[PDB]
Amino acid sequence: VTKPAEVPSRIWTYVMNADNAYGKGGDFALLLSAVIKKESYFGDGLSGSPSAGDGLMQVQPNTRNAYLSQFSAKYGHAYNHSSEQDQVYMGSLILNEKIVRFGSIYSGLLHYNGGDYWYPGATDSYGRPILADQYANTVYAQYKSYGGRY
Ligand SMILES: CC(=O)N[C@@H]1[C@@H](O)[C@H](O[C@@H]2O[C@H](CO)[C@@H](O)[C@H](O)[C@H]2NC(C)=O)[C@@H](CO)O[C@H]1O
Ligand SMILES: CC(=O)N[C@@H]1[C@@H](O)[C@H](O[C@@H]2O[C@H](CO)[C@@H](O)[C@H](O)[C@H]2NC(C)=O)[C@@H](CO)O[C@H]1O
Repeated sequence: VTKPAEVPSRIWTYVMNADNAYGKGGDFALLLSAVIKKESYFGDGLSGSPSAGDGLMQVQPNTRNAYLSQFSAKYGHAYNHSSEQDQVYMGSLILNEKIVRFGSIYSGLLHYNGGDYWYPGATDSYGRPILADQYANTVYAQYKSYGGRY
């Protein structure tokens, strides 16, 4: 498992630390890279969007709020939204939780993006349509393009 050429150095460190926290041997870091690419384009695709303030993994305010105590338990410090490493840790925690609970990567991605109760036509906290199925397909492909085994 090596860094994909297109993934910026700073991002790779973030996702690799997150991977170490879950004991995933570099593979989760590949999945998180794909997630971050889609969500924020490594931080270059944030401006212009109403969800810009939501950071690298685009975790929505009410979702961040829901997982605050769990984040602190997992990582030993309070979630700091100004920290990019924390943004990645928070996104990783939520994504891991969906994958473990729903039983697969594809489904974890789908429900990461749409919530547990996503249906076609459902909108986000900004009123934008959530295309959770398409999100999952393209992010799963990218994870595989990066060399993801599972
Ligand atoms: C066609 C395509 O891949 N377009 C990308 C946009 O989807 C993308 O926006 C992000 O999309 C996610 C759903 O796929 C949203 O959860 C997320 O909020 C949204 N990010 C922002 C900042 O609005 C943009 C930005 O990364 O990149 C396009 O390539
Ligand atoms: C990564 C991210 O932030 N995804 C968002 C989903 O969490 C989110 O779903 C809603 O999350 C709330 C807090 O966890 C829940 O109270 C609520 O049940 C849940 N809604 C559904 C339909 O599952 C969605 C929609 O708000 O936005 C995503 O971007």
